[PDB]
Amino acid sequence: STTEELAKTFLETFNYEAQELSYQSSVASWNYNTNITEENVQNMNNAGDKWSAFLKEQSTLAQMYPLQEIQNLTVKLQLQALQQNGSSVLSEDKSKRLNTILNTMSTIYSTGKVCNPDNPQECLLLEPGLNEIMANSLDYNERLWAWESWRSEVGKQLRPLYEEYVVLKNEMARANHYEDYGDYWRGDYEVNGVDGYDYSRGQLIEDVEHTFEEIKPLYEHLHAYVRAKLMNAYPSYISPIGCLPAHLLGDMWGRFWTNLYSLTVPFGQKPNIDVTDAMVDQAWDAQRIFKEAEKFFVSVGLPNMTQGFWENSMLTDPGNVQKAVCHPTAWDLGKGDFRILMCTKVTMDDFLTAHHEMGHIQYDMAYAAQPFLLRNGANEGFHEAVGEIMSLSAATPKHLKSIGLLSPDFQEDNETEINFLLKQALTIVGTLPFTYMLEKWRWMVFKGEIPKDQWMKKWWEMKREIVGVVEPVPHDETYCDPASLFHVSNDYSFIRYYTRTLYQFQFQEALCQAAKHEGPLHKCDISNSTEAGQKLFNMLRLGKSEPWTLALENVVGAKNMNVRPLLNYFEPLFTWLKDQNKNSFVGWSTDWSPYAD
Amino acid sequence: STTEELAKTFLETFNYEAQELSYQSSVASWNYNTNITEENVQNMNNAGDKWSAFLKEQSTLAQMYPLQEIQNLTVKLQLQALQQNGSSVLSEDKSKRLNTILNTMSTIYSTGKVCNPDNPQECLLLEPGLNEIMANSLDYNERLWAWESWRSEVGKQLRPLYEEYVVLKNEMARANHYEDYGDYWRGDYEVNGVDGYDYSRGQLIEDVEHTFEEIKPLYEHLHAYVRAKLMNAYPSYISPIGCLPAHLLGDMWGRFWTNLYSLTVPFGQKPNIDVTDAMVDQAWDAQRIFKEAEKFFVSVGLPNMTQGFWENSMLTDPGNVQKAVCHPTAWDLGKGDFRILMCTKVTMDDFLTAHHEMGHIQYDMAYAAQPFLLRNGANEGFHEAVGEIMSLSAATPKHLKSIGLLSPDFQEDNETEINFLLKQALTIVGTLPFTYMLEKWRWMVFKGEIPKDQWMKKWWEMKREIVGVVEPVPHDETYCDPASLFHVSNDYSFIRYYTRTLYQFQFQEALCQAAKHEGPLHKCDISNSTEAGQKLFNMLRLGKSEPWTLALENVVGAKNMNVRPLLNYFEPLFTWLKDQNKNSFVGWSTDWSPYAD
Amino acid sequence: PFGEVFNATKFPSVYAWERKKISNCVADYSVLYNSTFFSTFKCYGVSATKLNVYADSFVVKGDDVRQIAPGQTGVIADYNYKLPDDFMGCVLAWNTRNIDATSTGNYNYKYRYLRHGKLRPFERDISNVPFSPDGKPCTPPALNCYWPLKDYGFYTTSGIGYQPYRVVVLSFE
Amino acid sequence: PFGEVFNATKFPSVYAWERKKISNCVADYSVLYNSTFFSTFKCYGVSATKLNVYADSFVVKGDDVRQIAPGQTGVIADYNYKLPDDFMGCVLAWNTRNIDATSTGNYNYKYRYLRHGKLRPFERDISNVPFSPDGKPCTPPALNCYWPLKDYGFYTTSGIGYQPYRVVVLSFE
Ligand SMILES: CC(=O)N[C@@H]1[C@@H](O)[C@H](O)[C@@H](CO)O[C@@H]1O
Ligand SMILES: CC(=O)N[C@@H]1[C@@H](O)[C@H](O)[C@@H](CO)O[C@@H]1O
Ligand SMILES: CC(=O)N[C@@H]1[C@@H](O)[C@H](O)[C@@H](CO)O[C@@H]1O
Ligand SMILES: CC(=O)N[C@@H]1[C@@H](O)[C@H](O)[C@@H](CO)O[C@@H]1O
Ligand SMILES: CC(=O)N[C@@H]1[C@@H](O)[C@H](O)[C@@H](CO)O[C@@H]1O
Ligand SMILES: CC(=O)N[C@@H]1[C@@H](O)[C@H](O)[C@@H](CO)O[C@H]1O
Ligand SMILES: [Cl-]
Ligand SMILES: [Cl-]
Ligand SMILES: [Zn+2]
Ligand SMILES: [Zn+2]
Repeated sequence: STTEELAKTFLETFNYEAQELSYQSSVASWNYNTNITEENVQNMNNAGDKWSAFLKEQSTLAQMYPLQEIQNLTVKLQLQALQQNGSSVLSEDKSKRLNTILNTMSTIYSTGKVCNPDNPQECLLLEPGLNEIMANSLDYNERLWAWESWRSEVGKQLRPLYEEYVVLKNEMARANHYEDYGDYWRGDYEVNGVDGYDYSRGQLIEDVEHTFEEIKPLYEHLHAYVRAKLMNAYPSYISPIGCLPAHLLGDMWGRFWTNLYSLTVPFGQKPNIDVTDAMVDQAWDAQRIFKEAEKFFVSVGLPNMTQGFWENSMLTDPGNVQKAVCHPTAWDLGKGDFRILMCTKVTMDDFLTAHHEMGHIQYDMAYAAQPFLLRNGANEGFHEAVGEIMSLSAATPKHLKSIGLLSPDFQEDNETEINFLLKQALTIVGTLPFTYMLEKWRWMVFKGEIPKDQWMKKWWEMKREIVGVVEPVPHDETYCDPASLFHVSNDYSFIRYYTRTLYQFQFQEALCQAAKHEGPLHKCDISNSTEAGQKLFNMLRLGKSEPWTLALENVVGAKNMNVRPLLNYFEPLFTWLKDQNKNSFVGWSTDWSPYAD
Repeated sequence: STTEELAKTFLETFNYEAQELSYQSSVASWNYNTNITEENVQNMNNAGDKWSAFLKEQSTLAQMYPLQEIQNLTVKLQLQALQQNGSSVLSEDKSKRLNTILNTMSTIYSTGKVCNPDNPQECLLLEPGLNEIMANSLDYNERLWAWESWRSEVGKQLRPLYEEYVVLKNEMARANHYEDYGDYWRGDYEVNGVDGYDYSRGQLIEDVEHTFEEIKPLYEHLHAYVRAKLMNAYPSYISPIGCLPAHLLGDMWGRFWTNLYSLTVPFGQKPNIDVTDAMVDQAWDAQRIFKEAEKFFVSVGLPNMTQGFWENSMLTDPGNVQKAVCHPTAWDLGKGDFRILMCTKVTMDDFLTAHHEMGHIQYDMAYAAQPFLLRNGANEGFHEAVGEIMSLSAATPKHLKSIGLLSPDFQEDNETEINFLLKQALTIVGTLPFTYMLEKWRWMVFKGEIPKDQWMKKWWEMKREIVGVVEPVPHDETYCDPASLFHVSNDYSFIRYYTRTLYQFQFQEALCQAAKHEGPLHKCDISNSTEAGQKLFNMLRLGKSEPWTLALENVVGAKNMNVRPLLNYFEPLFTWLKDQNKNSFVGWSTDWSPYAD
Repeated sequence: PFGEVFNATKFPSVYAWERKKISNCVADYSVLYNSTFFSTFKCYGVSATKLNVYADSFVVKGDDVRQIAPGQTGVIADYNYKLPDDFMGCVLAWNTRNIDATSTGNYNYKYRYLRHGKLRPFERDISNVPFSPDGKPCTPPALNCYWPLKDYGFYTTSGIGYQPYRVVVLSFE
Repeated sequence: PFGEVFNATKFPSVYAWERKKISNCVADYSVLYNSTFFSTFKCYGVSATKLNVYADSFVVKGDDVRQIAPGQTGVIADYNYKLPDDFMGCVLAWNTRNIDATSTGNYNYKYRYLRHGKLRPFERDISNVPFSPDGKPCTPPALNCYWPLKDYGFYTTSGIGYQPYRVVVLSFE
């Protein structure tokens, strides 16, 4: 028949074939990840290889269809997703070289290790060696050591590779009709044909940067506070008007200032929102953690966990004997088979984490109706965003009281609202500038705008200008610090984390609005809500099926990314901060350094 | 010295003297209205005669000042406010007859009593006897009785006097260079010399009728809906297409449909916005009610009541023994002496009233800065409007919770909201037509477009046509139903209620805008809003010193009044009505009647 | 002789469902009235006895059972087994994960996904000819040619709407 | 001999204010330090002691007390009692509703509302001549002729700024 009609039939045949290969592959991936056997790591490949090799075969066949000559959004969507020419647009030499790079970088990072200069006997791997230093050490020089070792070894190493990586990856992008690789990535946010719901690879940067402006005041203060705080922690090493020594930031990069809480706590007298002990004091097992989580979702209107979930999930470490990987993940294998892998400890951070993960699972369930190629979050940001909303409503003292882990006598006083909001901003708000800047550099580095002989001289041109952070020791183009951060030297889009962060704060607002919630936004608990779930399930049932703009509209009532709600969450902290900073300096001079000359 | 200079000293002499007589007059008037003794009724007159006699003395004396030959707006106003003629423009024989009428009428009304046809022992006085019947009886015939006896006895009586009242009062007006007494009253709204701020006595009618047209759609529905509802209440007595029987409107005239609530409530299963019972169940006294409203004003930035207020006001009927008039009034006796006179019942209707009354008192206070002759609302409508703005914020479910009359848990949803809106309409939207219609008939019976032999024939035409109300029994020209209402037979301008209701929402818009408020106007509560409080005061303190058009432009930004705001406050109820009425005839026939059947 | 249909060791694929003829028999249906071993049992006729019959057997995916009913959308009901509009008796199903699925993958069960026009109530198609959306012979590898028959893939760890269900459809005339 | 001033059974009207000379005395002033019985106590000088004076007595309206200080606007400070610009001691005032006010109305207290020119600091004027804004003799009935001295009218029910306040002004030299 037509070209449209011919296409339906192709996509159809594809689905049913993909479903079988895809499932076989997950089942493989999983078994390996729950049971690290050699025979398993063998099949984890086989199945993943057929899958990937079938994907190619299909993509290149899917190429024989003009989607421009197709007027049925749904079909266009899947067809075009499948029209993933990918690295197959390069010559066989490029494509193999590239994979070697992508791999080599991946390897170096995971395998990298630095050794004690005056005790070369013992070396540390980033995890958990260096990491635990960057997270716990109050020693300026020990912290400096790790920080500088890591970037000077496994950093300088990824430099050469990264340069070539950029070239090879750019050609790939150019050949597929993108301005650059940056343009490629920004692609994820694009929308064509719907009106008002249309969105462009350009209009990302535009929105991203505009949204970020209205974040400076909140951050500048957050900054201002922690600085004074850090001045006491490392007296003499910091300047009241200067940037923050990058190695004094809580982790190997300062991606999150989370670990600064210990020494930036507003009122160290106040006690606990940490039911870590309230759980242990109640003989809570991995079963209760999740059964509870289920109940949560059930309350707002969503379904039980499929019996499959209970029969198939791994919730507690099998210990030794049968060892496994421990990263918490939500598995959507296919053939309506969901499950979670999590080495469940009895931390509140895990009871919370249970929720974030099962958020995912519920999302995975909700869109199982959609055709195979549309089952996934509206964008990279949506899926994590839904994860967090859950984490959020459960962490409220109110919900904890509702459960009965928190003594139904706790007085939620004005000051406890602050230690909470600060421990929050330290993670949620801390990471925003950091995250923006990083993709600001990449984005520019992929448009030649940042010449090779200015890569590092430019990292920190923005590490100071944007983030308010400095290098404790100076770096020339021999270094490649950005590549010492996972996502960078592992080829992952990173802006995802900004839009995610932003998104979630609209979701929560719009849901606490519908959940009819009175007090401050951060005190909100969508449990026992229903009309809230409904408003949520409306965008959960689509995944990639409609433009995110619509999906997002379904829950908030607006077509775009809004920072306002994020700010509302932190408005009570912001006011306090401003007053705190009464006599401290707000802002930073770029020119100051912890090394001088 | 000049001519203007001579005037300055004259007015100063006036102030100091007037304040001394005006006060003794008010203190007399008070001691009477709170204690109807015979020695009291005496002095009430004396001081009130010395006052009015001194005013005359002064008026003719002011007459010797060319205000055309004066260029200081402030002075011109007061001088010319004093260049008044009143009823002194008539002859002695007329000016006594007139006062005798005005007194006879006033008396008849307050002393009227109907007695049970089949029981000439018991009799009831309008308040609280007839009134209670009209506000509570579900009995068609009992309500028919009251309604008809009142108009039959105390009505047929006022008839002659009113006819003569019309004459002598017309003369009074004409002799003062007015078209009729109607023109006289429409005088209040006039302004000359300012450009764009000028307003003519005719331009009222024009604006009023115009503005009113835009209310018809909304009122017709209200009508349509309460009709249906009333059909269930009074099965068989109403026509799906016919007007509403006057005796079934919740009070003695239908001035307000407020008491219809109990049997027209949209969602009875919801938790009642009539906190009347909540108040009763919580043992609230008159003290709590007033101390409660004071706190409200305090919260927006206004002052406590003068300790004098609390020692002098009469807040609960002394009962029998020492008898007093009950109409709720807000007294500005002078010499900074304020008080309220109200026989406070523990109703909600009365708690709202407390605020409207206390509203006046705040306005009285706010312009005690002004020279004696300028202490008064911008126009007649302003003072009532200020009262109502208060009455508005206080009656929202939001405020209700804040107070404690509504469960801290109360979940404000679209059904409660319609309940609250439907109620607010029964009062606010209900009077609009009633009041417009009343004043038209009156205005017409002044320009004498209505001859003595149709006086009623025409009134009921306008009830049927404008208000969609019909009389249950026929009324020949012996009847004088308009005078059955205090305001008429007690000689009071009435359009104020209409104009007042418009300003109400105009102010409310801009006050909530000033209070940085969320969404739907009807949901706004200006409590705790110094910003909003402050704004109102700035127009409050201007007394009559400003042309109402300007002062109204200071607050809302409008040379004139506008019906738009009102219409928005009611949009939800408008669109929800529109639906409900889908199975009803909307509108009426001037042809149906319960008697001509 | 009914327990020689539901209880038979193997079952057909929907594309080639088996009709068993049963005449001159007398059975109680009571063997069926009392059954929690039964996921579906919608009887588009009644639920009484006269001790007098057609028994069609086959296997479908969970979320495919929904189609073994009159007026149902398609794919399974469109191209494999199309119940009649009014005309009817009973549709019976039951999960068989342990029997017809394996943790490793069981793909013995087939079903037809492409065709030229829907089947008539009770029609059958055993054809197995490479398919082109516009008639014409077909010779894969060739493009726009597909084999009409596809494999189910009943893994035991899958979701309920992805587990094997044996279905028996009884008919009365 | 202070308790002989504030405690004097009666007090004068402002236009006719009373000056009492106090010399060759010793007083602790602490009779004045130790007082909440005192609504106004501004001392445009100090608040210590040298055990050493002129007391000025008179009555005014609440809202008129704000004029018993230097640099003040008018009417009372203009035509009755003008305090000297810098030159100053203390100004003391206290509410007297129960004493100089009556529910029936109390008008004994006078004040000059008209005049030809401001008083100098500590000036006085007991005059009572019909006033006209352009000099010229006066004889009311006649128009534009007013009597300078008007009555206060102190009612017990009135607002605070309309209640009587006895005021004593101490001066040093
Ligand atoms: C919007 C539209 O064109 N309708 C259909 C859609 O309902 C269906 O799911 C799809 C499957 O091929 O085909 C078309 O897209
Ligand atoms: C300078 C001038 O002419 N202004 C005066 C003002 O002082 C006074 O308060 C008012 C009453 O006479 O009139 C004018 O507004
Ligand atoms: C100063 C003011 O206007 N507020 C006070 C308030 O502080 C006080 O506690 C209350 C008790 O009488 O009365 C007043 O409302
Ligand atoms: C309108 C309203 O809710 N009033 C609140 C009251 O609830 C609260 O106790 C007080 C303390 O912050 O502030 C406000 O006056
Ligand atoms: C009407 C009059 O007397 N004028 C007043 C004057 O008393 C006052 O001092 C000034 C500001 O303080 O405003 C006016 O000009
Ligand atoms: C056979 C076919 O492709 N048509 C279906 C149609 O029955 C359904 O109502 C709608 C949404 O699912 O569109 C198609 O999926
Ligand atoms: Cl870095
Ligand atoms: Cl009437
Ligand atoms: Zn996750
Ligand atoms: Zn009023």
